[PDB]
Amino acid sequence: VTSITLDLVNPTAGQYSSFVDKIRNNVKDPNLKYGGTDIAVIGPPSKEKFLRINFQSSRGTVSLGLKRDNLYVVAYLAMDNTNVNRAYYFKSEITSAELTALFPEATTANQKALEYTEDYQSIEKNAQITQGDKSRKELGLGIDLLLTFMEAVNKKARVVKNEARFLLIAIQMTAEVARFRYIQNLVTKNFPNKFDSDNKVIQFEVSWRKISTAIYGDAKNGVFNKDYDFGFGKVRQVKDLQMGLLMYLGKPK
Repeated sequence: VTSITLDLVNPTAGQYSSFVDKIRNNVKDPNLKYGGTDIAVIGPPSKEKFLRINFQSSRGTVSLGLKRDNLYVVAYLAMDNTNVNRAYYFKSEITSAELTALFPEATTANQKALEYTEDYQSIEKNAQITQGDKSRKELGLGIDLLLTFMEAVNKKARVVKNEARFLLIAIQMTAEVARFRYIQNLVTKNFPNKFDSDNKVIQFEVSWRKISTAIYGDAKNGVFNKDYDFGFGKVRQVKDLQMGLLMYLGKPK
């Protein structure tokens, strides 16, 4: 499995941007281009199904698995308070068998199928967010927040609220920032601090598929045949979406 490490011991904005580009560069097919734009497109499915992301602090490493065909989250690996490596996985994304190739460190009996699903709503319910709209939006984003949430699972007893909070941040700070340069630029502008998320972040995240199919089938030379609205205003130029990666939709036109 390919692994990409983010070092969180005094990171720089340039190192985080290079890390995001390594994700994009691993999954994209450089031969595909949709709607006459140059946005990177994820390639077709292959036998190399998973990508391993390592978050390294000075206290240890916590790893996250993502699918290479769509960047969905699949599992995470962390040591518990007795220093045993444990892997936690979403059954609809990966099997116990394939999980031993993704995280060879965890044996079969140290694998645990998660009890909730990987959609944001279900992780958010398990994160027990009591403020505002009760979604991930209220937790914010930022390198320092990823580090604090990572440390709450690293060599600690499993606690569903900490785990779910970690997942919400880790997924957004890897797969969503790879897809959406608006979100990447927010992290970069506020580096390394924790900062508020906004509705535009949430709107991009739920519209990846509508954005990708509109560029593929309803755009010519980077301009949409009609106005689109994903909740943050009417858009006609594809470059206002600041896209980092589109979903794979096959061969262009």
